Amino acid sequence: MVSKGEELFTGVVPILVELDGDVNGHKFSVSGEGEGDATYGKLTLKFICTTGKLPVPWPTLVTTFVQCFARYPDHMRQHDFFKSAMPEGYVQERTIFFKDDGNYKTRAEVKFEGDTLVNRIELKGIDFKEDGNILGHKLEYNYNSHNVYIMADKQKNGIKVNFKIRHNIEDGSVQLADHYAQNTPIGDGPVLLPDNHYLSYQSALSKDPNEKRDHMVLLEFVTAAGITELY
Ligand SMILES: [Cl-]
Ligand SMILES: [Cl-]
Repeated sequence: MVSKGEELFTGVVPILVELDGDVNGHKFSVSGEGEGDATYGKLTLKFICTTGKLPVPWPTLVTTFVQCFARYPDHMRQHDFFKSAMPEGYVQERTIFFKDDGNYKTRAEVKFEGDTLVNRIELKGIDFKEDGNILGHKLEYNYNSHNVYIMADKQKNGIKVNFKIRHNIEDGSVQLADHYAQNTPIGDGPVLLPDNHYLSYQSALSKDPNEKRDHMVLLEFVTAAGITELY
């Protein structure tokens, strides 16, 4: 049978993203809107920096900006924590270590508000180099494909997640961003605690030719894998 959480994602769902950030005292806010289609693992989102110029590169916020939209194969449904926590939602905590630079700490609440799936984020960054790749805006406006590794954390009734992002630097090098995370339900009811598996991501960044505010357009596909003799 289709679970209550699964049922919420059977069609296209509107998304709202709201972020308040402070990186080395540079304060900023971002709003985002679009839609998720979990059946295809598809996100289409547009973000606006509502406070003026974004003081970090847009690519460094991609991972922060709704894993409930991952496409979980039928055979992996019992491993989809994110949908199982809905509609009450889950809290995602991350630390993102930029190699040879500062770190972000993020707290996101992911839940439904009516028919809208909301991703509400606080981000705090410290210890950045004011002339490094982040505060010096030396990252290319592009994005590589990565895997995100998920394991259960039974003690916390949630999951632990880790992955490495490689951001291309304008000189042909790479800026590593090591991510460590925890996701835990907001409500008190049962959730799906998964076996070890991963999510496979691909992301494309673009611009809206009619948009004059500092912004990012994101197309992202996300598919669960790693658990698989019928043939
Ligand atoms: Cl940028
Ligand atoms: Cl995560």
